[PDB]
Formats: sequence, C-alpha cells, structure tokens
Amino acid sequence: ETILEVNNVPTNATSLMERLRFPVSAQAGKGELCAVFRADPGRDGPWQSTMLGQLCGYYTQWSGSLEVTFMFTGSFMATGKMLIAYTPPGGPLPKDR
Amino acid sequence: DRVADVIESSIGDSVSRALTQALPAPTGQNTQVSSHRLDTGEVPALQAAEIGASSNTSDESMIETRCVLNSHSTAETTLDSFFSRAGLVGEIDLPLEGTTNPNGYANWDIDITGYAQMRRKVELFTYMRFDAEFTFVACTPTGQVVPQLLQYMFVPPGAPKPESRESLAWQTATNPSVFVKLTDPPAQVSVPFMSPASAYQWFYDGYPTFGEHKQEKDLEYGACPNNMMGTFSVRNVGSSKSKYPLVVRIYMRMKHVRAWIPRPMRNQNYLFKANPNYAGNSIKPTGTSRTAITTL
Amino acid sequence: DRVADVIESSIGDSVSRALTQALPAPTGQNTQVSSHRLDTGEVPALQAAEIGASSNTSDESMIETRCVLNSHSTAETTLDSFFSRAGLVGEIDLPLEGTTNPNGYANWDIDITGYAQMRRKVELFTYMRFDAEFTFVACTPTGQVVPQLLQYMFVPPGAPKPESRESLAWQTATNPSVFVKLTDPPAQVSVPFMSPASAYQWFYDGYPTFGEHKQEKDLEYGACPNNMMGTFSVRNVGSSKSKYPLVVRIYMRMKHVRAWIPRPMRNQNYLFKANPNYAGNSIKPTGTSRTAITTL
Amino acid sequence: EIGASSNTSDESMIETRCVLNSHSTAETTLDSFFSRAGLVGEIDLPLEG
Amino acid sequence: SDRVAQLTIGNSTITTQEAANIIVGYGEWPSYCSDDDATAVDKPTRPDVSVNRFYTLDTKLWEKSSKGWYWKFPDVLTETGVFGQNAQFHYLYRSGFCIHVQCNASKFHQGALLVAILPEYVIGTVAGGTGTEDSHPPYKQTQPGADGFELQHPYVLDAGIPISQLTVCPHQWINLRTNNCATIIVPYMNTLPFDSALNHCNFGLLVVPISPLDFDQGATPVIPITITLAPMCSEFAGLRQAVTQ
Amino acid sequence: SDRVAQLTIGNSTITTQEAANIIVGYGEWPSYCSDDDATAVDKPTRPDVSVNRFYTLDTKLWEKSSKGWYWKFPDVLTETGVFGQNAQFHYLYRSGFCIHVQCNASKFHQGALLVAILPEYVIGTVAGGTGTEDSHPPYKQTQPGADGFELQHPYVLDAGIPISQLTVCPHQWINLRTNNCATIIVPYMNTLPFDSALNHCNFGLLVVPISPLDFDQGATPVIPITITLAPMCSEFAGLRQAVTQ
Amino acid sequence: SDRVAQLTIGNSTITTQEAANIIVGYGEWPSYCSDDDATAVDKPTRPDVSVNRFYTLDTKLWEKSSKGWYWKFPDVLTETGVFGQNAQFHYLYRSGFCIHVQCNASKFHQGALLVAILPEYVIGTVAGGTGTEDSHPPYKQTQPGADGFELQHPYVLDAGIPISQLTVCPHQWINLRTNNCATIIVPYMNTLPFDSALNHCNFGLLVVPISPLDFDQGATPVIPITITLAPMCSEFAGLRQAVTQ
Amino acid sequence: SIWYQTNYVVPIGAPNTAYIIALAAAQKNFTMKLCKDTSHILQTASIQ
Ligand SMILES: Cc1cc(CCCCCCCOc2ccc(C3=NCCO3)cc2)on1
Ligand SMILES: Cc1cc(CCCCCCCOc2ccc(C3=NCCO3)cc2)on1
Repeated sequence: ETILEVNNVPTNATSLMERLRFPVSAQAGKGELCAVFRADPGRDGPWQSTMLGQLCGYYTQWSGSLEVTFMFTGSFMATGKMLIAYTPPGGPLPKDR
Repeated sequence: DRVADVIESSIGDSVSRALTQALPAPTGQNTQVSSHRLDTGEVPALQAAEIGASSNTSDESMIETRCVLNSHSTAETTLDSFFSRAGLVGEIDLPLEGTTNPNGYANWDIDITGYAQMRRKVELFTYMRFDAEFTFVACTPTGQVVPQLLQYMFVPPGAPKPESRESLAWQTATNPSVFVKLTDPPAQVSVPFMSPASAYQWFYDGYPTFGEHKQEKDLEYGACPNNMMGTFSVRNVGSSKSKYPLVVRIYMRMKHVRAWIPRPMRNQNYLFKANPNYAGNSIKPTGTSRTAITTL
Repeated sequence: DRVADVIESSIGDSVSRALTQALPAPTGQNTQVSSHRLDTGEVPALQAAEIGASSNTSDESMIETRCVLNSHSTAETTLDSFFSRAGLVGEIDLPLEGTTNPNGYANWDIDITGYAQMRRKVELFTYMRFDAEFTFVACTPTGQVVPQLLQYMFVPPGAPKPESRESLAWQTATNPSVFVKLTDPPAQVSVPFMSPASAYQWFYDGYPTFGEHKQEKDLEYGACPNNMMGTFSVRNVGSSKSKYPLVVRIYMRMKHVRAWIPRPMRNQNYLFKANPNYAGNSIKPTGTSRTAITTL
Repeated sequence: EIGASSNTSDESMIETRCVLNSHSTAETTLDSFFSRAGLVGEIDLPLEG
Repeated sequence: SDRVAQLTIGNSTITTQEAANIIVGYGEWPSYCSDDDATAVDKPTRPDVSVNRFYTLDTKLWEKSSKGWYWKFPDVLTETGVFGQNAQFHYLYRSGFCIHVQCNASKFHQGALLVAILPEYVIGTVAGGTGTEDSHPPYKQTQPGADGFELQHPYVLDAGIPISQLTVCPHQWINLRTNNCATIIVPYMNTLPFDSALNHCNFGLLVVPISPLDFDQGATPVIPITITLAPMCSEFAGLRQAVTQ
Repeated sequence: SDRVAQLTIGNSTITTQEAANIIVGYGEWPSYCSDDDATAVDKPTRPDVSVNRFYTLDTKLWEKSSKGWYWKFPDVLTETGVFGQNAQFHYLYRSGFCIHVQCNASKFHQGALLVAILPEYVIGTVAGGTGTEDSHPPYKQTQPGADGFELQHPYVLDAGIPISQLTVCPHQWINLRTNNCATIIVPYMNTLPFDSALNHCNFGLLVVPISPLDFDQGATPVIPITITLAPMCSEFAGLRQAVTQ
Repeated sequence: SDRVAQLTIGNSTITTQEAANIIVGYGEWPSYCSDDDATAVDKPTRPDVSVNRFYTLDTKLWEKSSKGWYWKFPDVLTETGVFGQNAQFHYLYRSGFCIHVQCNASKFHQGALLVAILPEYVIGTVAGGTGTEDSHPPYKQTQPGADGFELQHPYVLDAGIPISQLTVCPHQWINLRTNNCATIIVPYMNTLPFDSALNHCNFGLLVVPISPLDFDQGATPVIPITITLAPMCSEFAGLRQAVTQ
Repeated sequence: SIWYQTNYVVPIGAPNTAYIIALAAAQKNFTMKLCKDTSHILQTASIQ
C-alpha cells in the first residue's frame, strides 16, 4: 500500500503535501459527499501517486481486485461513520448517498 | 431440510449440452454400393427445409451407385491451412516531399481491415483467436532497395506514441522495436494472441462508451476496444532528412487459429475500416445475371 | 459440473436456526446454597441493558442464600389455564318497542373486540390460534326467565344473512342453528379454529383492498378478513310479535390455545372495535402518580 | 499504523463466487520486466565539429 | 471480541467498533419456506445477493427535544433497489431482516435511544381529541416507506399501548456512553407463509429517545441517526406485471 | 409427434400444432458460466423463473410488399419485466434464449419467412448513397429494442452481406403451406463470460419474407407475425444502481 | 498484549503503552557476517553490550507547519558512545538497528507522522531553481549526524521521488489517535559485508507529518518527537588510529 | 465515493476538522501482462 492522492487538487507547490490526504469535518446535515474518484489504476488521477499506479504504466493490461485502506487521522475524541461506495461500470457518479 | 425445488434446480450447470460430436475426417466420405429400392414408407429424397437442417439425403439413396474409396484429403481445408498465408494488411509511406508523413516517422494504427482481400477472408467468421507472423517489406516507391536504417516499434495502447523522428519514445526501453536496413531481408516477427478478450472480434454490435449515444457519437458504434492493439511506429534512424523516399508493406500471416460463428461472405464493395458501410446507389447483385431462367 | 457457489448456496433451508430450547418448568426454580465471594474478575451484578437481554443475575450471586426447594406450580400460568375462562364478548337486544332490533331478529357481526375485559387479555399477543366454547345466556332485561323459543344461527361469510323474522334463511339447511327455550339452561357449543390463516390476528398493520387508499377508504386500514368469521343471527321462532323483550349475552371461552408474539398491554381506554384509537386529550399515564420520587 | 498492508480478502468483504484464476505471473518477473533492450548510450563521430 | 463487529451480506459490509452484541428476534434465524408450510404451487424466485443486502435508507437528526420515529417494514424497502422491483412484480413476498441502526456522538455527549421491532404495528388516531370521532390514520402515516414518520404521542406509541413495555419485543438500546449502534435480526413473522409486500407490513422499527440527548454547548450538535436494513432469505412468487400499491 | 409442440418456462407455456421441429443454435444448450470461464469474483444472481420466461414482445403485419424486420437481442428485453430490471441494475449479464416466432394464415394463403439468428449483427449505412459519406447508423437503428426495425435493403441485410447465405446461421423457415412458427434456441454467445446487456447486442433476430405473401382477394388480409422470446440460464453480476443506457 | 511493549538491549530499556506492533525491515533480523560472505581476513570485534544499546539522540518539535526531518544512519551514532569510538578506530563496520521514534500528545490532539527507512538515501539539490546549475548537497546536509536535517521539499524527499510511495520501505505511522511511537528493526543492508561507517550511510530515517498537527488553543502546544536508536550485531574490523571523517 | 453515514462528532476542545489518508494496492489475484513503456512520464531536457 502506498498513498493515494485522492485530493489531487492543490498545485501551489507550497501545498503539494496536502494532496496526500483529504479532509472530513463536522457536517451540519445528512449524507453529504466527502470525496470521489475513478477506481481505475492505470489512468490519470489519484492512482498515479501510488506504487501500483506506476507499475501499471509499464504493462498494457491487468486483472484482479484492488484494496484501498482509509486511515482516519483525527483526534481520539472524534467519532463518525462514513460510507465508502464502489460503483461498478455503467453506474454514473451517484448524486447522493 | 431443503426445499426440493432447490435440490433439483439445475441452476448452475456449467457444462454445455452439445448434441453433436466431432468425428475424424481425414479423407472425403467413401461411397458404398447401392441398388434399386422400390418401397413405400421410406422417402430419403423428401425433406423439409423449414426445419432448418440441410438435407441428409445420400447419393446412394438417390441413384444406384458403385463403390468408391475416397482417399482425397481434407487437410487443405482446415483453418490453419486456409488462413496461414501471408497477406498485405498495412502500407506506410515515408516520402521526402509531401504532407502524408514527412519528418521521417509514421504511426500506423494496427487495423487489418484496410485491405479487401485479407479482410473478406477473416470476416467469414465472427470471432477468431490466433498468433501471427508479421513481415515488413520496405523499399523506395520504385521497388528499389536502398541502404537505409529503419526502426519499427510496436506501441501498445497506453505507451507514449512518438511525436517526431527524434522523439524520446524511440529509446524503446520496454516496447519491442526492430532495427533493420532496407538491404537486409524483410524483418519478420512472431506475435502472440494479445487481447483481453478470448478472441478478436471482427464485428461488434454495440458501443463501448456507455453514455448518451447522440448523433455526433455514432462514430463509436461497432468499435470494440478488444481489437485496438495499439500502433506500429516506424522512422528512419537519424537526426536529419532520410535522403530516400520509403514505403513499408506489412504482411500478416495467421497461425494456431481458432474460428467461431461463420457468417455470410462480404457481398458488396468495402468503403471504410471497421465499418460495414456500402454504396447505397450501387448495390450490385451477389453474382452474374442472365436474360431468363430458361436459358444459359 | 456445478458452479460451487450453487453447491454451497444455503438458499432453501426450510428449518429455523433456533438458538433456544424449551425446558420443563413444572415448578419454580429452586434456590441452592450460596456463600460469600470476594474475587476480582467475576461480576454478576454488572450488566449491559443495551445488549437487549434481561439481566441473568441469580439471587445466589447477589447475597448469601439458603437452600429452598421450590415446589410451587406453574400450571396456572399456562395459556389454556389463563385464557380458558368464559367471558362476555357479545350482547344482543330484541326489544318489543324500539329502533334497535324490532321485527324479532338480529344480526351480530362476530367480533370479540366489543368488550374491554376480554379484549385486553387477548390483545396481549399478536397472533392466537384456538378452539372455543360459546355459551348463550338469554332472558328479559330484568333478568327474568321467560317461556320463549329462539333460534341461533351461525352464518358464515357468504351465506345469506336473514332479512326478517320469517326470512327463508331460517330454514338453515346447511348453516348450523340451535333452537332453545329461554327456560332451558343456556345453549352451549364447541367451535373449531375456523380461519384461512393459521391463527387469528388481533392486529393487522396493512390494508386488504390493494387499491388507491384515499381518505374515504382509510376505514379499511387494520381490517384483516381472516378474522371476519361471519355473523351470528338470532330470532324469536315465529310469525308474530315476540310478546317479550329479549337479550342474549354471548360468552366465549377459549381452549387448545397457541399464542405468539407478545406485545405491550393496552394502556389507554378503548374507543372502537378493531381500531386502537385513543382519546387524544385524555391520555392518562399507565399508572398512579406521586408527588416526588423521594417520598411515598 | 502497524505498517503492514491490509490483509482483507475479497471473500470477507462481499459474497463471492468461485473463480479459477489461471492468469500467469510470468511476465511480471525481473528477467521478464528488465530483459528488454533499450537505449543507454549515443556517440557522435562527425566530420566537421 | 464483542463490542466490535462486521456484518457482510450481498456486496455490502457494515463495520462497528462499539456495538453491544446482536439480537436475534425471538431467537430464530430467518429461514426459507418449508414445503409443508407453503401453499403457493409456483416455484418462487430467490434472487439471493441482488436483494439480500444492506440498504442504508434514512437519516434523522436527534435533537434535545425529538419525540421518536418509526418505519413500517415490508414496505420501507420498496421502490428502492432490485428488492423493490421483485416486491412490485410479485404478489407474494417473504423475508427476514437484519436491521442495523447507527448513531454516534462523543464521549462528552449523552443520551439513549430505544430501538425495537414491533410486529403488526397498527397505528391509531387521537380520535379527534375528545374521542367521539372515529378517525383513521392516513396512507401517508401507516405506510411512510423510507423517511419513516415521527411519533406524536410516543408514550403510547400512537396506538394506545405503553412504550414502557415495548421491550417484550426484540430490542436493543443505543446508550451513547456505551455503544453507537443497534443490530436486530428479525425472522419472517406473519400468520402466512407469504403475503403482499405492498399492502401488509409485518412489523415496524421503533427508534425512541427515552433518555434525552444533551451536551454542553460548543460540541457538534448535529447528531444523526441512520437506518440500514438488509433483507434475508427473500423469496417471491406470483409473478404478474409491476404494481406500485 | 413432431409437428405439435409445447414450450414451458417460468410461468409461461407456448402451444403449437404446426411447428417444424426445434433448432438448437450451433448444437449447444444454454449453460451457466463455469468457474474457470468466469472472472467476475462476486457471486452472481440467478433469478431463474422471474426472468427465464416467455415475453411476447411484438407483432408486425406481413404485407404483399413487406421488406423484412430485425430485432437486436440482449436489448429487446430491457425495460420489460424483471429481466429488464436485473439488466439495468447489473453491469454484467449472461443468458441464452428460446425464440419462438409465430405467424399463421389459412391453407389458401401462401408465403415463406426466413427466421435467422445473426450473432454480432452490425448494421451499416448506405454511406450517403454515393459512398463518399462516412455515415453511421443511429442509436434508434442499432438498438431498436422491441418494435424492432424494418430493413431497407434486405438483399444485403443493411450490412453489405448476402441474405442468400444467411442460413449458415441458426435458422428456420415459416412456410405457410407447412408450418406456422419457428423455434430457435440460442446459447449465450460472446467472446466474454458476461457483458453489458445495455451497450452490447450478442445477436439479432431476422425475419424476412423470401417468398412474398399472397392470397386471392376476400381472404383475411391482416397476417400478423408475433415475436416471443424467453431468456434461459440468466445470470447477473456487478450490482450498482439502475441504468437505462 | 500488542499495544504495550518493552525493548531491552544492553543496559537500556524502552517502555511503551500505545505502540502498534513492531516492523522488521524486509522481514529479516540483523545477523552477523557469515564466513563465506566476509572477505576481511582479520578477526573482528563484537563489543556486544557496550555498543548494542539504546542511544536517545534527538528531539524535534512538531508544529502545525513542520515539513519533516531525516537522519542519515550509519553516521548519526558516531562521536556518541563506545559505538562512535569503534566506528572511528575501525575502517570496516557492520550492524543492524532497532529504531524507536516516539512522540505523544493528548486524546484531544491530532496528527500523523510517517516514519520510514529509506536505504541508500541520496539527497539532491534544487539545481539552482531553474535546473541549469549542477549544484550538490553539502556535507552538512548529506551527513548531518544527530540533530538530523529538515526537509525543504518533502513532497519529493529532496531527491525527486514521491513521498506518496515512500511506504514500499520499512515504515510505520504515528497517528496520535492510535499510537505514540514507531518501532522499525532494520538489518544490515549494503552490497558489501562491511563498509566505512564514516563515509557511507546505509539508509536514512524519515519522519514526516502527512496529516498536520492540530489542537484547539489552550492544550500544551509543545509536542516533541524523540529519536532513539540501538545498533544490533555490531561488528568492526580493520583497526587503525581514530578517524573523524 | 465517500459519503457521511452519520456525521463527524466532536466534544468542546477538539478540532472541528480532521483528515483521512488513503492507501491503495492490489489484491492477491492481481496480475498484469504485455509490458510497454510508461506514458505518465517522459523527460524534456536531455540529461546533462
Ligand atoms: C516488432 C514489431 C511487431 C509489430 C506489430 C505487432 C502487431 C500485432 C497485431 C495483432 C493484430 O490483431 C488484430 C485483431 C483485430 C484487428 C481489427 N481491426 C478492425 C477490428 O478488428 C486488427 C489486428 O510491430 N513491431
Ligand atoms: C350454534 C352457533 C355457534 C355460533 C357462533 C360461532 C362463533 C365462532 C367464532 C370464532 C371467533 O373467532 C374470532 C377471531 C377474531 C375476532 C376479531 N375481532 C376483531 C378482529 O379479531 C373475533 C372472533 O353461532 N351459532
């Protein structure tokens, strides 16, 4: 496992380090969207920051399941339940939870 | 403990029923002796095409026959036999002056449907799996052999496609390249069945995108990515103008072939690659025509 | 030959997992001797109600106990024991002068939810299967016994409901009728569990119609046809005016009872039959009230 | 934090079917990966320069 | 090894690190219909994974004054997912459920929700206040589907029965100082082997705050409660066209 | 005992008293996907009876001048029935078919329809007539669903291939003096174990009048042709939300 | 029995009550040099306890804006202790390490440090900004000894390589909500049995804040990070006079 | 996609916002075939 740049947005060169992690904070409603990304490995995007992503660039095709572990770095006192969802091919980016 | 309809439920049978078996056919079928048959009840000659099966009437039941030991072979009508013959599938120009491919390099999209002879043969079947032997005959437009060094590089879909004669991709650190002088016999190479599908597909009735499918996108109907094998790039090996106009003819010969689902042979002229379009106004009959069914 | 996930696929297991078994409980549990226990690690008294299970702490682990041989019976707390007691469920008037039921006949819709005592008892469980013994105590409004002949007829849903004292349905050719003089001891009869369901249902959360479900039809919410057993009709046996005002009290006593899914006991007053409505403004507490939690 | 990659199997994350994976891993070996000729040096021997 | 748990069905997996064991309704795991218990002579459909999975249907906000909510069940899951479909196309339906209600807060928050399963949960009206009017609860109230409905008189479960006794029903509490979710596993319960998922609701899910939510000001005040249910051993028979109600 | 037949699947039963045997595409009955042929690691749904049944989708009128019609398959059955649903909710689909085309007339009528199954039936345009324009057949033409589409140049199957040879494909004829229906049983055929029922059509159903319909005037002139198909060994995997296309 | 741990070597003992297991670099415990792997013909010195022990070399302060730090290893321990001496007197050195980085905070603080071991950690310059100048990192930067050095462009580990991938190296994280220390045990790793502890650094220790330190004001803001390393299976050969560099 | 099942809850005194770090890899059944050159990168200036 290597760090997946889900937050591949900042480019200020002084903010390159914040691509490595995305935020999550006290919401005021119900079922808000935190983050979203293509689950494709050899494609441009977050997967390029990974070791897997990089090795793929060297092979024309692949097969197999992928795993993405999400580590929470908030304080010990913070609670919370997130819903991570993988939507197979043909399924348009979900509009809600 | 169970519910019966679950114990029976033949749901999950991975094996195909069959009904037909493959038998040895080294030679043509022999003809055994026949004699007159004057009897009611048995009518070989009578068939019913509606069923959808070809008439199974034997020569023997249609006329008194002699005995013939048919030792004629059927080896030449196998797939490897039929398809394993080199044929032209790609052509590439590297002219000195022009607008086609100057700069000394070319990117040929690997698509064998650009040449009518070879194309029609394969379009006989829907699916086809096989290895192939690619041969590259290079020379000038006059068929003249010249002391020039080329570099052929197979560029898988995803690899960086060369943008110039001196592009960095020509370092070919993982792509397989071939360096050849036009004076050396044609370069020849063995290519495996490289595809994510189990067989190449000559016809793909559907789209790949999965989106809206408007007018502007009907361009993709029939485009199956499991056949897009990438591009073949060639360049004169240098920094300056090639000095000679070149042409590379690409010949492919299939081997270790497996074919499935035979379909009707191309009836009309071909108009475009990976697209069965035909001239609407010039729809010619399949064959020749007479003046009447009662005369030759 | 199979696909594995089909050979495993526990889909179709008709047997219920269980987890709990029924044990003999003829007497109350006995108390075995206990002694002081001063040890770390074992904490009976500590529980977690969140789990959703009742505390399993034994008297023995909460105090030093003596030995008691509990031979008290538990027979009186069985279902047949508890429910098999006759109770009033229906009442019918056959007055001389009035608007209730003149003409000398009455059609009582067989619904036992019209009398609060009996109703509350059964509404303890969601489902209930059982046979019953119906008894009919008839007499005049003064409790006076009179020489009159009645006819009680059970009319299953679908059978022709009598329209008059001299109706043709009183021929009772297939319906079961009972002829009794008010001077004879109360008529009594044994009734089987007659329902298309497996158990009567005191509460049915849903509709039966299957249609639109507008405002005007909310009348049917909670109406389960598997409990509509039909009507009970009674009439003075004659052609002319009964001559005496009558009243029939219907007492039902259940037997061979099976009950399932116990639910909370009725907390508020009852307002209508087959409808748990309650007085919105007069919602009284379940029990009594004090002036403070620190005083009696 | 431990520093080890998650060892969670597809099987424990969703109800799975049975798949006989016969895909090879030969092309991902070192000899396989590295044994491909590539350009590493270039040398000029010009007339004038 | 009792406060942490993982529930996996179909292609859905729920994780929990503060759960307080699992309750199995009336101590019986959901089963398929026996050959001697059934009557419908047609061979049923058992979609398995396409319908036996975790649908996370709704979220409510718990407030220092919330009264409580309920969801009627067979219904709640209609219109949503392949389950919904099989429930509309088929007349007869049968299935058990794995209900997982979740709601977390901080160690500095406090409160306690009662989470029960009340079979045949018939709703009643206030009878026009005085009790003289024979009113009836509307379709919008008896079969609210997802989104559930809010209780108006929780003390009597809007049906004239004490909530104080609601625990004789498969229940579990969500005490914030102890856990952050409830897990009930109800088997199919009706007096019939199959019934219409549309017009009959086998049971309701109750979620009532018995000990009010509270916290000193400054701590995140948005405390949601999310319902996640999963059908089990779903069976359908009596196929016709699709029906909404 | 060869001209009469009965086909029963799910809760549907087709009867025929003038059929001419049954063709089994490429001599292979529809099977489920082997464990070594598959790749999708998730356990699939096999609805069985809820989707493996006889959907009678369309009726065309045969006229003394009809050109012929086709229906692309995987697709034709979407949006209709529980099959449709499983095809929209799931990414991956797999299934064989039992196609039964029927059309009757009197002993005084005459005609003959060719009924074939053409795998990977790619449609082509007339290229703007002259052949200089690189036009492409529209979504409305390549994936007409039910209702099918009418051929404009049957001689070449609107794809530059002789219909004269279309018989190397599982076919059957409907000669009115002989029968009144065709029955083909195609197995799943693709170069993949599963594929999207939505954007890929495994094969097309062709129904072309080779010997024109004809009858003396006065005999009922409305001669319909009805298509009735039934999926077999339907399997679905890759569950997500519902998708139309 | 996995979050608490005690490491004892020589006369030093480290205690930890919130550790998250121990990583063993490339899954190999430090060993002494084999007789067939060695070349130096002189019998080496194996001081054992006098050098194989826990040296607590440095402390850094973690701030809401810290970039990260590194320590080159063979070197870091020179000049300090008997180890230092044997490393200066001898030409050849060999040894594995037990690195224990510690940093604690409160349950109300939050942050996460990446602690990795990068073998042959060559440092690079920004090349004069534009990239035209062939600058080289100074002795003070490539061999900072204790005190380590602060990263100027952590995203690329001041060496043009993504830190996002730094985890293919023996690593461990210090997430404050989870633990308060990392423990890596690296074996001797070089392409030679022995090498000069002075001019060659087998690997660097990286400590980078990937998830920034943060806490509401009023909570102790001085959050240190302390490095404690211990050589293992130290061997020295090639004795001459003492050398500094 | 990542959605909020409930909400990020915190007491008075803790940061009202924290981060999640994602880490990814391939499962045991992962394999690749037919190698080519990477596209993700290609230099610009020639190595001095
Ligand atoms: C050395 C070297 C070798 C090469 C060329 C390798 C070519 C391998 C080609 C395999 C081609 O398989 C095909 C399958 C289908 C189609 C097709 N075109 C229209 C749709 O189907 C074309 C090629 O380049 N350099
Ligand atoms: C002779 C003779 C005997 C009779 C009366 C037979 C009565 C049999 C009655 C069985 C009643 O079972 C019930 C079950 C449920 C309910 C009910 N009311 C509200 C919904 O549930 C009422 C009766 O009449 N004549």
